[PDB]
Amino acid sequence: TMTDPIADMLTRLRNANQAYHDQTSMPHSKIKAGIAGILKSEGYIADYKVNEPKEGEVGKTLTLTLKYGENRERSIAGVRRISKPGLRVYAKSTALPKVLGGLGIAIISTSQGLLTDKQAHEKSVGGEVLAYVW
Amino acid sequence: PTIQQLVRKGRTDKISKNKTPALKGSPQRRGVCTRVYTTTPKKPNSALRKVARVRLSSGIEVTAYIPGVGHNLQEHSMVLVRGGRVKDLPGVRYKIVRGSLDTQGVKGRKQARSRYGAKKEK
RNA sequence: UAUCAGCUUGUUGGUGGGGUAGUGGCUUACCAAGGCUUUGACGGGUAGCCGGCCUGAGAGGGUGACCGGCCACAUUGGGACUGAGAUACGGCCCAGACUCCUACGGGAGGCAGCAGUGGGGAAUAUUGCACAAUGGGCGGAAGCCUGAUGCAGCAACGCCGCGUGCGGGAUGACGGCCUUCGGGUUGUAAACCGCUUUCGCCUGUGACGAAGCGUGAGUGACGGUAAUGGGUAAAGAAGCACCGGCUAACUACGUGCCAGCAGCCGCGGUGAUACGUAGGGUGCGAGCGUUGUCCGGAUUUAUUGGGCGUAAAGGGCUCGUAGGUGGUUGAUCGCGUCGGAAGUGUAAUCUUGGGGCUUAACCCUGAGCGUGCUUUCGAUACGGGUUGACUUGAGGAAGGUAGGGGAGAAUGGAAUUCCUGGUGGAGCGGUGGAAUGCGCAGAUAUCAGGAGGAACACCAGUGGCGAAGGCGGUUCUCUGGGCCUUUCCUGACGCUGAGGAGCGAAAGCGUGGGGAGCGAACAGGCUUAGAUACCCUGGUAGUCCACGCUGUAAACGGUGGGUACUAGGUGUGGGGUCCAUUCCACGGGUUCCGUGCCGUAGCUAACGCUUUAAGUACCCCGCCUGGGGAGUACGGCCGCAAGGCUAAAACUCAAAGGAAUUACACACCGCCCGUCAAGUCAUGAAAGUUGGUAACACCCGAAGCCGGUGGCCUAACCGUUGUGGGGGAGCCGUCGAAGGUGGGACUGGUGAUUAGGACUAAGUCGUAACAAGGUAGCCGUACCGGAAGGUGCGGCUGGAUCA
RNA sequence: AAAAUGUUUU
Ligand SMILES: [Mg+2]
Ligand SMILES: [Mg+2]
Ligand SMILES: [Mg+2]
Ligand SMILES: [Mg+2]
Ligand SMILES: [Mg+2]
Ligand SMILES: [Mg+2]
Ligand SMILES: [Mg+2]
Ligand SMILES: [Mg+2]
Ligand SMILES: [Mg+2]
Ligand SMILES: [Mg+2]
Ligand SMILES: [Mg+2]
Ligand SMILES: [Mg+2]
Ligand SMILES: [Mg+2]
Ligand SMILES: [Mg+2]
Ligand SMILES: [Mg+2]
Ligand SMILES: [Mg+2]
Ligand SMILES: [Mg+2]
Ligand SMILES: [Mg+2]
Ligand SMILES: [Mg+2]
Ligand SMILES: [Mg+2]
Ligand SMILES: [Mg+2]
Ligand SMILES: [Mg+2]
Ligand SMILES: [Mg+2]
Ligand SMILES: [Mg+2]
Ligand SMILES: [Mg+2]
Ligand SMILES: [Mg+2]
Ligand SMILES: [Mg+2]
Ligand SMILES: [Mg+2]
Ligand SMILES: [Mg+2]
Ligand SMILES: [Mg+2]
Ligand SMILES: [Mg+2]
Ligand SMILES: [Mg+2]
Ligand SMILES: [Mg+2]
Ligand SMILES: [Mg+2]
Ligand SMILES: [Mg+2]
Ligand SMILES: [Mg+2]
Ligand SMILES: [Mg+2]
Ligand SMILES: [Mg+2]
Ligand SMILES: [Mg+2]
Ligand SMILES: [Mg+2]
Ligand SMILES: [Mg+2]
Ligand SMILES: [Mg+2]
Ligand SMILES: [Mg+2]
Ligand SMILES: [Mg+2]
Ligand SMILES: [Mg+2]
Ligand SMILES: [Mg+2]
Ligand SMILES: [Mg+2]
Ligand SMILES: [Mg+2]
Ligand SMILES: [Mg+2]
Ligand SMILES: [Mg+2]
Ligand SMILES: [Mg+2]
Ligand SMILES: [Mg+2]
Ligand SMILES: [Mg+2]
Ligand SMILES: [Mg+2]
Ligand SMILES: [Mg+2]
Ligand SMILES: [Mg+2]
Repeated sequence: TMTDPIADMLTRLRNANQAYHDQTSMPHSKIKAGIAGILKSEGYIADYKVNEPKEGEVGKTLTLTLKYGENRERSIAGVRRISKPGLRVYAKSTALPKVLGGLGIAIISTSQGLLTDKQAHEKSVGGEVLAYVW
Repeated sequence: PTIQQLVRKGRTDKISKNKTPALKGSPQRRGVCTRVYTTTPKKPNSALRKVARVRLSSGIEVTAYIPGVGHNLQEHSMVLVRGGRVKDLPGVRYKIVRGSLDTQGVKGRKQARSRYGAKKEK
C-alpha cells in the first residue's frame, strides 16, 4: 500500500518530467500543496492548482503544470526524497544541506512551515529534510 | 538491505586471515634447525631450494627458506626466523635471517649486503 | 558467542527486629511466590575503562605506551584490627606454596617502590647525583625525611636541527667502464687556485633557573654545563636500498631451469636491462632496508556508500506472532524534531592567534573544539501520543459469474494382459543385424464369452484454475478461492512479517490391501578389446488404494510480497455496459480483471527486460561478500530408516565465474572425469589414554567478627570497705579459607586402526562431460556397479529434431 | 548402429 505520499509526488513529478508531459495530477494533501507552491516559487514548475473533486467526487486533486524551455529543455534536473518513512532525516540550523553546490534547493519542513534551505539558513531554523529538488 | 534489517542485524566484516601464525605476534623468532635439506620448486620453475625444518621457540615447527648463494647451517643450528613467503614452494612461509645467530652472511655479496648479512669489506 | 535456552529460593516483594556513617535481603524471623529472559537471561571467550593515539575526505576502523582521570591489585586464599580515612605495597592474624636461620625446641621473609640479578624473550637502560627547584610528611621554628621530583648515565628507539665544505677551474687529464675503436662516460668530478671555520678536537670566559631559602654567615645537584672569545686543519666526519612493469633509475661480464631472484605478474633452458659481479644511474641520507602489526587503497559489510534473471545472492509456497511501516483531515499534547539561555564537558592533547628557546622539534599563553548530557524558556511544519471526523485503501452485504481448485462416493467406454471356447497351422516375436524367448503339448493370428487392474483418445492449445507443489472420463454430494456491478454497509480495520506453524512433484519408509500395463534391482541374448551400458527377451520392489512418515527437486520466470507512476501496437480468457439492424445474435465500441507477443522512454557488462519491468519510487522480509575444502566435519534438533535442517576450521589456488566476439583457442592429435598405485601436507573417526578449567553436593574446619557462656583472673567504678559492678583469659555456637571424599559438566594433547580432502611422476584403468560428445545434459530420490558412471520415477531447458 | 586414446622439450 501507499507508504510515502511525498515520495509518490516526487516520483510522479520525475516520471512526468522525464516523459515530457505538460501536466501531472495526484491526490491532494496539505504538505503536497506546500511543496508544489515552493516549487513554483523557486521556478521548477510552471504552475500548480488544487481542484475540487468532480470525477471521483471524493477528494481534492493537486495538478502541477511543468515548464520546458526553448528546444524542449527540462526545467527540473532531478528530484530526490531524503526523509524516508523507513529512516527520517533532520538537519540543524548549522548543518543544513547544500544541493548541487547550492544551485539546487533542499526542501526542509521547519517549525515555521515549509522553507527552502536558503530561507531556513536565513531564519536559523532547522527541521526535517524532505527533498533535494534541483 | 532495509534500514530495519541493518538495525536488527548489522554488517560484519571479513575475517582478515593471518599469514604467519608461528611467529605469534613477533617480528622474528628464534629456533633450532631440526632438519636441513633441499626441496624441488613447484612447476613451472626447477631448482634445489634450500630449506630447513625449524623448531621455533613458540613451540611450533615450520619450514624456512635459506636465501643467498651459500649455506653453513646444519643440524641443531640456532637460527633467527622472520616472515616471508616463497611463492614457488608450497608450505614455506618463513625465511632465515642471514648474519644472525649461527647462520652467517653470504660469502661473496657486494650488492644488497644488508639483506644477506654481509659485513662491508674495505 | 545461540554449535550457550532456560536462570534464580535470600532468590523477588512485604512486615517486625538487628546492624551500619548511611539507604538496602545488608542481616534475621515470619508471610507471600515472585524476579530475569529470543529486544538474548544464564553460560563460554576475550578485556582494566577513559581523556587520548594511529589511520581516514569524512563516516568509520584499529588501539588504551609516555602524560592525565577513575578502578582493581601488592607471594596465593581468607580475615579483621587500629584509625577521620584501609585492596592497609615497604602493618597484623590464619592457611597454602616458596626462600632463609636454627643448638631441631623453634624462628624470619615477600622489588608489580628505585637501581640491580637470574630467567623467559626477536627485544627494552645505571646497583648514578642532589634535596638547589617544585610537591609531600612531622616541628612553634631553625630543621629533619622524601629512589616523589629535579637531574645525570645508557641505547639512532622516535621527532627536530646541523655538519661532512664554498667559489673558480677544459687541457674536458689519467684510471676504471663501455664502444660502432670514431669515441662516449664517470666529470668541474679530480688535479690545480683562492677562500670560510658551524660541529668535532685544543684553550679562555662563564650563566639563568633563587623576587627561593637562611636570624645571619651563607646557599645550584645539574656544572666549568649552556652560551661565548681564541686556535687547528678542507681537515676528524656517508652510508643504505634500488634500477623488467606497477616504480624514479641500464649496460657489460659470469652463469646456463644450474646457481639463484620474487610483493604480484613472473625471471633463469646460451645475446638474462629480473640471478652474481662491475661501471653508470635513481631514491633517500645518519640513516637505509627487511620482518611484524594496524589503518588506507577495499564502495572488498556499501549509514555516508553495494547488491541478488544468467556473475556469489529471492526462503519451495502460504498463513501468521513479536517487530518495522501507515490514506485525507479538525482539535490538542509538545515525547521525537527545531531554536535560545544557564550549567557541565579539568588539565594535557588537537585546531588556531600571539610569545619564548639562535631556527625547528619542543615549551608557554589566549581562543576554539570538547561533536554530548542535564536544567529551563520558546516554535508546532513533520513523526508519534490522545481524541473526532472522511471514504478513495481494505473488508462485508445484495445481485451477476468463469473454471482440469479440492475432498468423497458411485459409475462409463476403448485398449492391454490373463482365462474359457471356436477356427486354423508354422512360425511368432524382435533388431542396425541378430539371438535369448515363445510355438505342432497348436503359438502368432482370428471370433465369442468372462475376469481384473490401471490410465482417461477426441474435446485439449496459442487455453482455464490453484499460494506453491500441482489440477483433464461422466454423474451426484460436500467445500475453497477468484472476477464484475451501480447503488448499500463498516470507516484505515492496511502492508509486510524474524522465530513458529501448516501445505509441499517424484522417489523413499511403515502397516494392510491390490497388482493389468510399465519397470530400478536381477537373469539371459546381442554389441564390444571389455559392456557391471546403450539395444532385445524376461522380470521383483515400486507405480495403485487406505492410513501415517519423510519434507527434498533445474520446488525455475533461476526474477519475495504490497503500492504508485512512466509510449504504443496486437492476439486471447472472464464479468459488465452501449450502439445500429435485430427487438436474438452477427457486429462494432467502452469499462474492470487476467493472460501472451511486438515495442518507446528508461535500465543492463552484455544477453536482454520494458505497464505482467530486470524502468522511476516508498514500505517490510529472505539472502550474497573469491574459487575449492563444503552444505563436509564436530555439536544439536527432526526421522522407523534413508537422510533432512542448522553449520565451521585447518589447508590450498590466483584465479573461479557472467555475457558476448572471432567447457576447444597448444585450437578434436583439443579439452576433460573418477577409481587404483606412490609420495607429501593439513584434517575427521576411533578401544582408549593423558591433562586442564569452572563449579556443585557432603565431611572436617584455622584466623576472625558476631552471639553465648566464664566456677578462673581482675589497679580506676561503687561499697553494708566481708565486696559488688564492669572487664579479661578460657570455653561453646553460627558463619568461615584451605583440605578431604564423591559424582557430573566443559575442554587440550595423544591414540593402534580408519576416513575422506589438497598437492605432486611426464604411473595404471577406462572415456563420464564439452559437438546430437556419439544413449541430449542436469535436479531430487532410489537401487546397482573396479572407477568414471548405469538404470527407474518425477522435474528443468541452462537441449534439439521437425514446424 | 556401436567405433577408445594423444606424458616431461626449451
Ligand atoms: Mg526491614
Ligand atoms: Mg587481563
Ligand atoms: Mg576500546
Ligand atoms: Mg597512567
Ligand atoms: Mg575504627
Ligand atoms: Mg603500609
Ligand atoms: Mg599506597
Ligand atoms: Mg616491597
Ligand atoms: Mg625494579
Ligand atoms: Mg634470553
Ligand atoms: Mg619544601
Ligand atoms: Mg622553613
Ligand atoms: Mg632516609
Ligand atoms: Mg621507469
Ligand atoms: Mg650473459
Ligand atoms: Mg572500507
Ligand atoms: Mg590491506
Ligand atoms: Mg559488489
Ligand atoms: Mg528486489
Ligand atoms: Mg548464480
Ligand atoms: Mg520463488
Ligand atoms: Mg525450508
Ligand atoms: Mg502487527
Ligand atoms: Mg500519516
Ligand atoms: Mg494538525
Ligand atoms: Mg594549549
Ligand atoms: Mg620564535
Ligand atoms: Mg579540555
Ligand atoms: Mg497522531
Ligand atoms: Mg455471492
Ligand atoms: Mg481417497
Ligand atoms: Mg492431444
Ligand atoms: Mg502457453
Ligand atoms: Mg458513516
Ligand atoms: Mg518449517
Ligand atoms: Mg509417491
Ligand atoms: Mg508402500
Ligand atoms: Mg506391502
Ligand atoms: Mg530391459
Ligand atoms: Mg516445478
Ligand atoms: Mg534457489
Ligand atoms: Mg515473503
Ligand atoms: Mg516489487
Ligand atoms: Mg493486461
Ligand atoms: Mg538487474
Ligand atoms: Mg549434512
Ligand atoms: Mg579427534
Ligand atoms: Mg563447619
Ligand atoms: Mg566474644
Ligand atoms: Mg562479672
Ligand atoms: Mg570458634
Ligand atoms: Mg573450599
Ligand atoms: Mg592415528
Ligand atoms: Mg563419452
Ligand atoms: Mg552422452
Ligand atoms: Mg544396471
